[PDB]
Amino acid sequence: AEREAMLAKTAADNRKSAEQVAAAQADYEKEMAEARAQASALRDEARAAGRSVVDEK
Amino acid sequence: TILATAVTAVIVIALAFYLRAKVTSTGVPSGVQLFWEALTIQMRQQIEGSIGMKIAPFVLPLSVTIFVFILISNWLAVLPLQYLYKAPASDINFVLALALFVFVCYHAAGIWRRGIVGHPIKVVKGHVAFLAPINIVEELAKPISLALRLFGNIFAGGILVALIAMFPWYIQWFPNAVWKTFDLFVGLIQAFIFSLLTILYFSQSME
Repeated sequence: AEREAMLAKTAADNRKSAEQVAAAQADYEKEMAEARAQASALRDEARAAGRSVVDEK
Repeated sequence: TILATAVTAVIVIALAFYLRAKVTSTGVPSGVQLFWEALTIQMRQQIEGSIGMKIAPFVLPLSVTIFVFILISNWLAVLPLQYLYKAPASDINFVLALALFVFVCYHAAGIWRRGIVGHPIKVVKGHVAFLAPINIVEELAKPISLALRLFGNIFAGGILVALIAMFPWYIQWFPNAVWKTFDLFVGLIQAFIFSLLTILYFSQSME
């Protein structure tokens, strides 16, 4: 049962290693996409407020 | 014959002692570990193929101890004790004891499974109701088959060794060598046969 548990752990851990590396790449690029979306939303919110003070002046 | 049984008993007990000392599930296994594991996984796959481990687990230790016991007996018979040792199965008592115990074991396990009032009639009716009176003879033949087969073959081996001894030594060494060479093989094969028919009789006794 323990030699079976070594094969089960080795196969599960290798499969999870590939899954966890894929998740490391996906989490980093997803956080950069959220940061880029927030940056362009703050930059466009600044331009919209700037256009509002322009037409108010 | 008792001492001839005792020497193989202490050999198997020493091998169990060696396994108890040497066993590792994380590290590299020793020769005795690979032997015990190869025999246990073979008998385990055999019993799983017919009855399933969950229904009759109690047969596995019996099968493996029968196999190691009679196998080491036959292999020990080969060692050059001819001049005190002789194979123990050559005595009717040894094989009678083994076969009678295995018979009572599987029959009591069947009775325990189906019930004392239920299992005899189910066994007699067997696979086909038309064969019930033949089923009686088959059930009676099972222990006689095991005992007489094992006794006959190993007794034949002992008698053949004693007969070959009649030759002069320069002649004697050649038939003795050939006979013991193939005697190792036939003893191993018959150990396998005995344990396997034990397993299969357990299986069909369960259903």
